[PDB]
Amino acid sequence: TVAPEKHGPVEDMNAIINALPTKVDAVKLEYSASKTNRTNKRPGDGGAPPP
Amino acid sequence: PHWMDPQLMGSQTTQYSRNRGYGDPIRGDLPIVPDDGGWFATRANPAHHLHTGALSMIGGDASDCGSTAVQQLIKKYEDKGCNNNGLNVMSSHYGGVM
Amino acid sequence: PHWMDPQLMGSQTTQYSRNRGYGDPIRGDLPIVPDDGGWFAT
Amino acid sequence: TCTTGAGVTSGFIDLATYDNLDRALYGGKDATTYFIKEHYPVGWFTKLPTMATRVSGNPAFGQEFSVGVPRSGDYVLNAWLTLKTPEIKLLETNRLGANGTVRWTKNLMHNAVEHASLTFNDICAQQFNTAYLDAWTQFNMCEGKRIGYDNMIGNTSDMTNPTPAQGQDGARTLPSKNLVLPLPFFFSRDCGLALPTVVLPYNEIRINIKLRSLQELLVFQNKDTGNVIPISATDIAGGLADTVEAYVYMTVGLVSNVERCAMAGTVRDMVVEQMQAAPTHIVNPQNTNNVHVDMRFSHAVKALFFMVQNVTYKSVGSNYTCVTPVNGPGNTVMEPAMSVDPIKSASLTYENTTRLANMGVEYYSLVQPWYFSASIPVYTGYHMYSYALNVGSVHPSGSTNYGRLTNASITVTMSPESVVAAAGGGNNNSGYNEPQRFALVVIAVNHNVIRIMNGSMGFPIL
Amino acid sequence: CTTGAGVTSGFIDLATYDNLDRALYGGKDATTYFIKEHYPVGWFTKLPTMATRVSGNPAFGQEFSVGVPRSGDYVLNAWLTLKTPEIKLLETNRLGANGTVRWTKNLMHNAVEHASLTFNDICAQQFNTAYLDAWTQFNMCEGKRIGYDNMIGNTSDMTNPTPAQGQDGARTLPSKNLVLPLPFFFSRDCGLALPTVVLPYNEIRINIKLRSLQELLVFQNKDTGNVIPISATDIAGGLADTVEAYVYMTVGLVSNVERCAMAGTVRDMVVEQMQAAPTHIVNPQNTNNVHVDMRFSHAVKALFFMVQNVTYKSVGSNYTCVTPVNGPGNTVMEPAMSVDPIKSASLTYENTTRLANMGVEYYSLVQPWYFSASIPVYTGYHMYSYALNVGSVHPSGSTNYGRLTNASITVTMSPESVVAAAGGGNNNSGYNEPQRFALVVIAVNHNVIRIMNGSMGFPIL
Amino acid sequence: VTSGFIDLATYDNLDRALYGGKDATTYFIKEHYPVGWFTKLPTMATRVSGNPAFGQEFSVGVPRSGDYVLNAWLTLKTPEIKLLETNRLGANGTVRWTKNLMHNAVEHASLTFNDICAQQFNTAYLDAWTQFNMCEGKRIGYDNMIGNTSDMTNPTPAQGQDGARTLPSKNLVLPLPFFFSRDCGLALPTVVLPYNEIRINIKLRSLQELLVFQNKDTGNVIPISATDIAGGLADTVEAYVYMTVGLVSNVERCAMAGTVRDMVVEQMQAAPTHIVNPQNTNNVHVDMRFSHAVKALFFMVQNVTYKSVGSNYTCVTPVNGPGNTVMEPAMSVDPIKSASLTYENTTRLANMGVEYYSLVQPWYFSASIPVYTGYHMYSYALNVGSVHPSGSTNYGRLTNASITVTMSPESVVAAAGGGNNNSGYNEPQRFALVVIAVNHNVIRIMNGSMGFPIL
Repeated sequence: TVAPEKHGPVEDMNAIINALPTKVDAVKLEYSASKTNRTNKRPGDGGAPPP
Repeated sequence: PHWMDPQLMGSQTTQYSRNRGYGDPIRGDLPIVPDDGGWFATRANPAHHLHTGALSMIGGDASDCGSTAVQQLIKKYEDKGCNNNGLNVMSSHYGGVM
Repeated sequence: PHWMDPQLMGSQTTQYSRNRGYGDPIRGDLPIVPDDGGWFAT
Repeated sequence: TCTTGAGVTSGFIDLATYDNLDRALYGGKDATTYFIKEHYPVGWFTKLPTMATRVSGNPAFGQEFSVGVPRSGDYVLNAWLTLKTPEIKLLETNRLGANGTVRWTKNLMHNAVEHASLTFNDICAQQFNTAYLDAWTQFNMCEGKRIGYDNMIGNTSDMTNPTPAQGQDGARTLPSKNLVLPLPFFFSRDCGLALPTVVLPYNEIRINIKLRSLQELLVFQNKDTGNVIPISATDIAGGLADTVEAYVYMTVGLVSNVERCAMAGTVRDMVVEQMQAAPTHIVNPQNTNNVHVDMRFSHAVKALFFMVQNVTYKSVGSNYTCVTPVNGPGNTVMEPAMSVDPIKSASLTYENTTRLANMGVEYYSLVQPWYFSASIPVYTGYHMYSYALNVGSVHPSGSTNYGRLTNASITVTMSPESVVAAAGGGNNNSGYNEPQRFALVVIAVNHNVIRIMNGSMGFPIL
Repeated sequence: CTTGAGVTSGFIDLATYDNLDRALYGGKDATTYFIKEHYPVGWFTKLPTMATRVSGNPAFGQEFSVGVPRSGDYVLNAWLTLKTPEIKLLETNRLGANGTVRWTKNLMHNAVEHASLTFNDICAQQFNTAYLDAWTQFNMCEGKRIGYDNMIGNTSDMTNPTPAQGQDGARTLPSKNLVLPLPFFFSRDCGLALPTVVLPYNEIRINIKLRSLQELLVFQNKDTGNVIPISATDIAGGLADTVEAYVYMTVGLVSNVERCAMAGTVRDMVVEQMQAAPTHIVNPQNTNNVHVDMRFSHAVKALFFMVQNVTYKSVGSNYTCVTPVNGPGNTVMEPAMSVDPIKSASLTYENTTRLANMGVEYYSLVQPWYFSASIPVYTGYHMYSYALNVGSVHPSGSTNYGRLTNASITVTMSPESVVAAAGGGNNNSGYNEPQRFALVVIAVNHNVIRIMNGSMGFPIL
Repeated sequence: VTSGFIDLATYDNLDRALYGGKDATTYFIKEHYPVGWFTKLPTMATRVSGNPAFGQEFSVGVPRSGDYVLNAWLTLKTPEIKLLETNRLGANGTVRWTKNLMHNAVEHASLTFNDICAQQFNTAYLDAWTQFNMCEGKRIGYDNMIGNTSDMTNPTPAQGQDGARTLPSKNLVLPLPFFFSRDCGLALPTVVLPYNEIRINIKLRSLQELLVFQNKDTGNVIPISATDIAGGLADTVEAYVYMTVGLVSNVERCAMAGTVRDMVVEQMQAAPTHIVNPQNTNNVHVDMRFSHAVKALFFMVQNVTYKSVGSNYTCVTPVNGPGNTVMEPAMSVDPIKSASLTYENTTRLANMGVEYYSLVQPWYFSASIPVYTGYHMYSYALNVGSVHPSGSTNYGRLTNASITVTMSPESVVAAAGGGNNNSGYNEPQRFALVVIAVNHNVIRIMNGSMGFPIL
């Protein structure tokens, strides 16, 4: 005659879910590193000026 | 919060009689008012004693469909007045019994 | 400073249909306006 | 040019071939392009299998048992029955002696399961049985999964292979391996149609399954004459254990709290597919060749499956051919040379106004499945006629309503092969060594509407 | 506690939420499953009908036409049924005891050549055996393969050779009717259908030409494996030219409320046609490289090419350098030396190699694996498609050979083909007699058809 | 003919609810919309490093100057095999190509962006994917292009015996499953990545591990040697890479020039293999350490007794049956009996039977069911093969998770030898448990560079 109430499991959530931002900081650092240009846009140049 | 909720919610569909099965599938039965009396008069219900018929979908006569919009085009596109060469013809009559 | 510049550098000459290799090689074809329409028109 | 390895320059000589004919098909401001897939987010949800709790009966052959659908699951969309088959070991003390073999019937699953019903409260939401199971699995079968389906339900060339007695050369015994049968339900047909158990806290869902006794599950065939006689407990070692374990598993889904709160407390309309089975009829080709059966269905019928089933031996099942299978060389099962469907032609009648003429049997067998189904049956029988463009699609397609239609009839014509098979006189290993009998079964599939509101479920039209 | 009914285990998965999950799922307007949106569709009905011929009679080796009838609203199906005669060999055959007669492989797709659909008097659409075979091999939906191989013959009851009456094998070939669905633009998809009610000012006709029983039946020598034409004397009961064939089509009726709307309007439909290049005789003995110049007009979509063995007219649908021969068990078998003659192929647009000298296996396997719905289960049948999906009715990448200038295809034969062209083969080897091959090219193209003023015509000519 | 009128006349409340309406769409009329003008053509892949040979790794650069590369495959020319009479096994010796010749001789095929590895795959992933998501009709063609044509896998005796056949040297084609090859809507924007470097590395396997040298009677396998066969074990091989490029119209090329593009892709990650000994234990725990939102998990135990024979997920090795053919003994079943998942002492998935993972899960959430023993899968999504995202859980926000696998009596009895001739388990057998996971990720393209904004 009443709507059943559903909640979380018996075990606490935090022990399983945990919290450690090392992965996301690693991703952000990798993205910031890749933001700078790493390829060459002057092929067949020889960018050494004459002495 | 109790049983019989689905049966109270549902509504039974119309149940016809065996007499309706003998009707005309194409055109429906004519509208006849039953005799509501207390002496040898059947109180038949036309709702489940009458056949509506198939004419509702087929019949037009409102839009360009239907016969009443084809005779005008036929007459307009039909050549009239002498023949010159041949034996002369008369326009076909399509209206049925005035 | 980008790719595809070598092949977008210029243009490319027009290519003719198979019908061109049939007329007079000495005198030009008569100037005939084409047919434009939506019913059996080339 | 140059016919280089990374030839891209040759890809412009055809891009330059643009004119009026393809100007209509390609190009434009609104012309969409490939290589760029539009993205759109979807809902957040999880799914996991759950064991279904029992409420009534005991799982045993020939008895009925019920299973209750658990609550607190936001949705349920799956259902399958797992059952461990027993071990069969023929004994030399059998009635037929050395000339006798025992084998499981063809399609072990779809057998020993009939009148499988899903009911809310005490109102039957729907139900199906062996004929519908066979017709659906033969008409709407997805390729690639055909081998898996023909492996999970028997027919693995191991259960159906006859085994002689212990004293004979073939002393192998039938293994005891569990089998799985998915249950075709309206919520299992599509993901978009699932039971909202979160919205239905007042109704009591229930699934009822009635099994069959092992006597009609085991086929006991004479090796030489190809005659089938009922099996007995003393014939095989270990007896006939009536009780056997059987479980029902279903998959539930969980949605987000915000989504469930938003969708809680509203009216919903669902379109479902059901079954209507006409009562069986007995056909005797020796008396008359034409058999008429009247259909009395209610809702908008979508397709009609009509088949003639051989009913000579009650043990054998899913045999829709006029001649029963017999033992063959190599201790295998094979069908005799004269093994064809008994239906020659069929027609429909709507108040002596035949919708269909005396169309050939091959029409229903091949042309209709080729055009309006996802598969074509590989066995004899399985005749259909569908009013819809696509039977397997859950979206509504062309159909007629039998509620306002006056009593319709189907007329079938027998075949000379059926007539000659009805009488006996056949020689050994011919299948028709005994007089044969057949039955007519008709199945219809119809649409229906279910209303979900006020924490309860029910048909708005009944 | 641990139980099999534990539902709360999914709450951990639900709680495992981060930025990636926020990007992938969720949102104010995020769609959801378990809720199927329903929209109303049109009201209609369908039923099959018989088409009554008004010109000629169905006879083997002749051509007959059938008029598509009005009184429907949408024609979307068309198939042809034909009842084969009963064949029984006689001991008086000119091969004597060493004589077997059997139906040709792919009985249907044979005895139907240049099947055409015309409106009024316009040469509108046509197809033939090569197109039928290529399409059925490249766009075959699985599960229906057995149905098709029962509908169009190849049921192992007509393709299995039978000896004479005197010998052990005296069975007669069964006489059962066969059905073939005619491929047409309206039959390709339900979206495209013929507005027959909207077209009252045109006559729609379907023309079918049949082959001869001499070209159909195969008379094979049991030992040496040589094929010779059949004669009416050998077949018991004589040879009958007439045959019982019929045409059926499914029509669809609609309500008047939407029947009135389609009256007096202009419609444009996208259809698919085919062009068959004239066959080119190929002699591997002299030259192993063959050049063929195409001549196509509209926007081509795919190109199917094959090399067909043409040594015997009785045997058909063979694309291998070695003909099948009688084997053990009164069956027909293809000998071990059996490979497709084509070794490589290339395309050229005005001395410009558009397609390099790719191997035959490329066209045989890689292209079907990527741009078609099926891969052929037979030798030959090489495909090259300009579109992502060959079977899709919707247009995709394509080129118009009419706008393009002249184009050519170069093919290379194989050592097996060049050594099988000559005779010298022993008994039941296939190449016991000199072999000849021909190259056939089929192209599939798009087109536009305009319906207006109760008439149909090409808007581009 | 006229019964259609009777059928149409039957219009009721249910028929009005389903059909009908002013806004209801109708069949027999299809709305047509234009599509972008484009073209496509195959191209060769330019070799950049090494020489393709067995047992070595060779590199290829993806060609530039296209607009959208969307398809990749590799063609390899197999050598000729000719067994001699001087073999170590003598007359009782046969040589055949290993089962699944393709998906073998290819170890850790990798695609890398610039100098950052984009993704890679290997034999187990290839086998699982091609066994689970194999569209029918193309199954025969795929088998033919990868081998298994009763020519490579049929044992051939020495030249002095009845079977003098030699394995033909015919080229084979292996498609490369990559994120751009998953769908036509996902392709590398080479027009958006100018002067960038796209690298593809393939490490072929040594030819000694691709030839199965089986004894005729006892069913034993020993490694092959150059002196066994005529000519010799030619290390060099003829391998080529072909990729399909596409060209787009100039207007749509210029329209999308200079903008950010976000793409959703799928990748694979494999846990390290663990040697399992059923003779000692029965239940084994494996710790799964994955990173991103996983979509599917494929786990199976592989028989690793002989390095020569591969793709054998059965407790008993195949033997040489009659007619110079390969066969499997009657004792050929998958060694896995049950499996379960656990979230640090919280059983999410109970001890379900092996048949569940083998059949029921593929029947519901896959496009095909495997035809060989093994290939156990579990999917968090409704459709594994669908490119569009579905249900998935990310292991980054999850602590250590474990998988428990139970062996079988057949496996434990096969782990000890003593079997008869041609029984397969004549010698003790070794098994290794391999687990792979298919997960999602996001790629961002900006300023001619590729990176992972959130990875």
